[PDB]
Amino acid sequence: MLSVAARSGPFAPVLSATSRGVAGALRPLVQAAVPATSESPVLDLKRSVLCRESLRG
Amino acid sequence: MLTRFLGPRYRQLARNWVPTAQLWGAVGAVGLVWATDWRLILDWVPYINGKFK
Amino acid sequence: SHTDIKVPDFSDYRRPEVLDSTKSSKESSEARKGFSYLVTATTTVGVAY
Amino acid sequence: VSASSRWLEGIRKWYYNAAGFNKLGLMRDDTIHENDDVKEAIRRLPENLYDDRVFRIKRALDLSMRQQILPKEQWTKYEEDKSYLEPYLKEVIRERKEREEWAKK
Amino acid sequence: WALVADLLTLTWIGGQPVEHPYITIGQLASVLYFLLILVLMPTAGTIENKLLKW
Amino acid sequence: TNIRKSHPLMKIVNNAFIDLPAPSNISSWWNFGSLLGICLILQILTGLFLAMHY
Amino acid sequence: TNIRKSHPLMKIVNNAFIDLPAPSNISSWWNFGSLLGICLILQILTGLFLAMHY
Amino acid sequence: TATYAQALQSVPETQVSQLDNGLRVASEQSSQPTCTVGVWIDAGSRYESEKNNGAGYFVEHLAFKGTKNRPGNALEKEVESMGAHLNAYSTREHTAYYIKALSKDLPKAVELLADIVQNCSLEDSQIEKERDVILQELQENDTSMRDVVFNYLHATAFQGTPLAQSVEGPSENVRKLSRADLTEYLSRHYKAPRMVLAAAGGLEHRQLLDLAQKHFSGLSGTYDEDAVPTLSPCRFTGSQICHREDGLPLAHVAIAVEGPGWAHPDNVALQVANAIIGHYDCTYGGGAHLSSPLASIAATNKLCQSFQTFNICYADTGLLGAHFVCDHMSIDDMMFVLQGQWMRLCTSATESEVLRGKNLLRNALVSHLDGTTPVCEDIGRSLLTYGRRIPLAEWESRIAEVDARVVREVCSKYFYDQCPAVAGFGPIEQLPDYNRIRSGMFWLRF
Amino acid sequence: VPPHPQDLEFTRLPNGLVIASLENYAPASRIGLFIKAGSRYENSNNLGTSHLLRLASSLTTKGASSFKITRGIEAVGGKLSVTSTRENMAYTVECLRDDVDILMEFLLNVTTAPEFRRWEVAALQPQLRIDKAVALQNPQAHVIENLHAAAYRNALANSLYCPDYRIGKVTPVELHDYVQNHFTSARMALIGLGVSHPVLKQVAEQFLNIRGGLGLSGAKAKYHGGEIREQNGDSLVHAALVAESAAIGSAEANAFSVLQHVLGAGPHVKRGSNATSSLYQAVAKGVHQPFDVSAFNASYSDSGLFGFYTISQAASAGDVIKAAYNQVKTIAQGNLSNPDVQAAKNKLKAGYLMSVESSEGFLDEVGSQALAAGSYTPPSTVLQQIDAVADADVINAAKKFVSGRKSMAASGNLGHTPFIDEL
Amino acid sequence: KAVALQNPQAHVIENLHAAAYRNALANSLYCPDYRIGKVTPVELHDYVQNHFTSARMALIGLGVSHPVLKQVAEQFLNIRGGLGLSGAKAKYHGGEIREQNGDSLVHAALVAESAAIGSAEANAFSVLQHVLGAGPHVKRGSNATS
Ligand SMILES: CCCCCCCCCc1cc(O)c2ccccc2[n+]1[O-]
Ligand SMILES: CCCCCCCCCc1cc(O)c2ccccc2[n+]1[O-]
Repeated sequence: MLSVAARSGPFAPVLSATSRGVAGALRPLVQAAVPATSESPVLDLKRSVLCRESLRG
Repeated sequence: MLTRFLGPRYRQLARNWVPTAQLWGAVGAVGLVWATDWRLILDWVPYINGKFK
Repeated sequence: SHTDIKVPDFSDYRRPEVLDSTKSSKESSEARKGFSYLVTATTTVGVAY
Repeated sequence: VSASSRWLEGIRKWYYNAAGFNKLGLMRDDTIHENDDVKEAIRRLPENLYDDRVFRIKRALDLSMRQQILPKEQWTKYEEDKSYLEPYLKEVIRERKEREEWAKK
Repeated sequence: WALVADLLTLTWIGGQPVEHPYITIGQLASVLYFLLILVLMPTAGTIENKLLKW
Repeated sequence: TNIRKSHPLMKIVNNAFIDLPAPSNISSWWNFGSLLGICLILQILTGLFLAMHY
Repeated sequence: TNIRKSHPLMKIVNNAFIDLPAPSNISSWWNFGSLLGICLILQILTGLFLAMHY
Repeated sequence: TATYAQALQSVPETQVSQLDNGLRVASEQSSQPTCTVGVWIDAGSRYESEKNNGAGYFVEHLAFKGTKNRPGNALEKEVESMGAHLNAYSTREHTAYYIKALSKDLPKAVELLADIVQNCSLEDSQIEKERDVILQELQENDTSMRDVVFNYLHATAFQGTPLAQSVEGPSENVRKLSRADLTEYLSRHYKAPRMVLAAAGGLEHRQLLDLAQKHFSGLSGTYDEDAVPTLSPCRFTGSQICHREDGLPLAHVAIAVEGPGWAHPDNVALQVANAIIGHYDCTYGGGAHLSSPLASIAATNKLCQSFQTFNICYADTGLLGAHFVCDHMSIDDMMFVLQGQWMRLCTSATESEVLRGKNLLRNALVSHLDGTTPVCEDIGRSLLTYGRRIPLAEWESRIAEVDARVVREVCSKYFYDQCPAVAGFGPIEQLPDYNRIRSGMFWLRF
Repeated sequence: VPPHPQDLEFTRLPNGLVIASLENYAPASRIGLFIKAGSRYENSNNLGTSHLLRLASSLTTKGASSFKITRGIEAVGGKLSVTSTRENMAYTVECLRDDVDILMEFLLNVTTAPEFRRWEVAALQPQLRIDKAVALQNPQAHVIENLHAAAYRNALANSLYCPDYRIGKVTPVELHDYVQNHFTSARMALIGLGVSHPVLKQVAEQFLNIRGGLGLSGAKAKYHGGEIREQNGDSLVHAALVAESAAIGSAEANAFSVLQHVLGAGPHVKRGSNATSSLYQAVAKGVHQPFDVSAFNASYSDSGLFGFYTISQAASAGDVIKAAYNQVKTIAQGNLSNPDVQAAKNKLKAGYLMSVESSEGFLDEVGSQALAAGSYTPPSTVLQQIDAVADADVINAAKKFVSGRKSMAASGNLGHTPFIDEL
Repeated sequence: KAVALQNPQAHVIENLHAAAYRNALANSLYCPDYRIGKVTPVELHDYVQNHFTSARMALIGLGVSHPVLKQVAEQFLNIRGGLGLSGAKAKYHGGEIREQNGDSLVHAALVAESAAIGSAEANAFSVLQHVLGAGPHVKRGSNATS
């Protein structure tokens, strides 16, 4: 069950050609937009989440 | 050194812009005709024969 | 709370063709467009003469 | 190799000497007309080169100004003339043509 | 300079009557002008490149 | 700051004949540019004076 | 990018009659500005035609 | 070696089955030891009325907080204790509760789903607690400029229609909405022929049915009848909404022209055209060399921090456009370029680029149906919207048809000289005047 | 009625390269070359070289110019993406099958023929600033970055993003050296999804026989302990407290992996109380409002950190950390159930199985395994492995956390965030 | 701050302090970057009323006469309603802060808690510094007595 990173927690940066740059390991944030009032930018000096190359018809 | 413009796409480009280029000359002539009341040409138009003979 | 945002009612200025939320504006478009285009078209004709 | 090539070589060493940039300490690449391909190649030059080339042209424009020319000793000796820009210019063009070909398909 | 002189020539011919030498000599100045600007300078320039190894 | 550099008119003049950079290099063959201008206005001037009598 | 915004001439025209900001506010009494211009050129035009006969 | 074409036929046919109820139970069996089952309902917010609004959203919040049989919190306890993942989303047109779980656990997975979707204990204690939360949600939501701008586009694009409404409603309803209101929405909407049981993983389709029949038998059977209204067409308006706010450091703009709905054949073509324009983000690698003219120009001259085209589908309409973000002095240029690109595609799309877009669409299509969940969610949604489940092979077939002409044609039909729905937020002092954006929706050349 | 699947095939070349593949008859292909060139191999003299490197994946190569790599790939709707961790780098290219031949080429040119031209690299330094900026906008990034810098003195302490003082300063020669140094056969693995073993093998043997870098998966991280604190004003204090755990692969490190799930990791139900969460329940009891906490679990090749990560209002910070801490401390004390460890075990496995449902996910699992183990360990046995965790094993893991030198990183208004000292 | 922090010593001592204490002496002489543009006039107001009061004030005069200062004091410096003591009382702690830099020269300071000012012990320390050595006394010297 190696995969240091998807072993959930340590950090894993991802750069791309087509898709957007990522950062994404494990620590909460999650049970946090629940006990609410966690703001966030709306694309303040930034990028864009979910990112693309997923569609349909 | 105009060979930069010599390939498939370029062909498709000029092709797409053909009907437009055509119409723009249709506007262009009728425009000169009517602004100079072209004797030679107008006579053929059915109406617009306001020059009897 | 940006969801309290209402877009003002416009019936007061809307062309008759575009008054019903029930139906497309797709249909009325050609005509509405045609009308205002015919207007300038003729205007140029007028300016031409 | 023999008479034939040294002949063309000296035709050039002549035309070169004839061109006259040398007398203003220039180098053939210093005299190249700057266009896009050129401009980028100049960008791509390393610090030292760039720095050297600006002092060179600067000396020349200074000469050309006061209409003098450099002492004969210091003129630039043909084929002691380093063609410093060419490799870059070549690759800069090389590149453009690729997009150019890519643009036709 | 050929272009210049040819123009000095051209001016001069322009100022002489349409007879004798002047006709044909002018007809040459003419061709030369066009031949020079349209074919002589460009090729002359391409050559200078090949001479520099450019 | 200054005056010559910010006054809407002055700027124009300043960035065209006062500060504007030029080759320390150009020769006499860069005079007929301004000489043409002189000729334009001198034509315009005398030209105007001749017209109040012509 | 664009064309209208960077071409030395075009800019001029663009920043004077295309993009240039104006009060959403001004009334009819802001027409005689351009009407004066029309009058200037209409004077200039007919004025010119009258002068080739006067 | 097995070709791409060949590979498309390799995908197992999606098994669809109807309950004597109206429940359509569907599956796409595979080899995995894990799977995704859930209920897709044809409930949204376009289905709600000015005052009802926020109902489903309020219901989704209440959904996992206790059933009649599993009270207070055990639902979680059971779901969690078996390492399963319970999830739910809701849009203007669809609502979904789905469970991510170990394959062997398909039974209780389903049992759970049923209980949730049928015996929802909307206890007053909860429904009360829940409003304080949904209020907060709205407060946070207001900070996502993106989230705002898309609601506004919707808000003005659909001026007057139900579609104009947002999913959570205005604070007012979230604060006033009562259990009777909820109960009512559930009963009005949560009924068999409007809901699908979908799955994907290591399961034999037979099992699904057995379960579907076991815990979902008892909806529309003796129900339906009168008081089941259909969906009203929604009038797209073509307007603009600019919420100027120089306090924000970057501007969000989001333009669109009305597009046709889910089932329309000209979406595939619209999507290829889209792929050709593509997206961008400043963390992309390769700037100048991006294929997309927008993306490139953008990246080279820094005309934005990120853009992205899109095509939102609804019943008989949808929004079609792009959305970008950028410095206060770049909205014009950014608009200029995006607009000129659309037209270029309307007037002179070249043959080569259309292949890139078809290729981008296949890579997206295939790449997206990777993993139980997405597939399960594609089954459900597909059934709700297409009536079928359209096999990859067909989409390829559909995409293949599309060529240059097809693009410049379909594009011209939807984008040429049509009035846009404009939505702006942030420091929009420079966002072009509406006439101007409209005048950009066609060009004098052609 | 799907076809019966196939088997992954796995091959160790004598030169050290591992090759593994699977022919899922997928309409698309994924090829990833995994390299032991992660950030831990930088040193006080070239920090960030692996970042700018991660970012330079489409600069010109011999045999593929920037433009072509870009234009080339996009043309087939494919993708090229490189993803680093403190330990590996993973160049992963993806597309439809009919097209692997062209992506595999680009792939190779990038990994084995990079030119790092002066002016292309100069051109890119800025992106280190933009890149990191975009990443560090989640408090967690800095916190974990600091956590690591605090915990180690060695290699694992090096950061995923380039030190600010280094931006604009990493040289092409450094990139050159970094590649020759680490992108070699014995530190490489090549994974194929949707390709066939004879091809990968041929590609490997033809194109990936590179060797003359370093040898081991380490300088060997020296654990140390310590704590880093960032004054911020973010209203919410982010904090992580942690101790050295067990290295990846090893049995102990599954005792820990099981622990995380007892103490609690992510949520499993949209907006839940997290009933089965030892930490979250232990916190609410004493803390009344906005907070999240989760057990934290990193494991590297030759070490690992364990503990928990908390987010709370600037004044409850302490209470949240102190409650969180005691809860672990209470498992160390033996107060661990059994149906509880059982529940954990279930979440873990289901989670793992779940973790590789997808391709992009499976390829990453196989890739890392290749480098961490030189094996491919099937789910059946991973599950069989998770099963072997004894309740006592978990307790012991916790015992270890509770009793061993610690490491804290926290950022926000620290005025009520405890000190370690004070823990 | 920019102008000040251009001597490595500033940051080092600033960090030294932040490391050594958890309390008050750890606070830095220069405003935290995150605070620039964020300190409010009310904070300035409070800071003055809080600390610029008679019991925390002293008034020194060179070239003036005692009756004047006194009068100035009694007329103008009778302010009181802030806090009282010369402390929150610094808690010493220990620890260390490290800055990766690339300055070719490594600046480092290593230190332990000593004696409070005024006290006798603190002159034992003051004497020590001079045994171990402080600044140079001769332009360019070996610092023989160091
Ligand atoms: C006394 C009337 C002045 C006539 C024209 C004014 C001079 C401006 C024209 C320029 C423009 C230009 O570019 C140069 C460059 C170098 C030297 C002179 C010069 N001009 O004179
Ligand atoms: C058809 C010939 C046009 C005549 C003049 C061109 C108009 C430009 C003058 C201005 C200037 C100016 O500031 C304003 C402001 C508001 C409205 C009009 C207007 N102009 O027309």
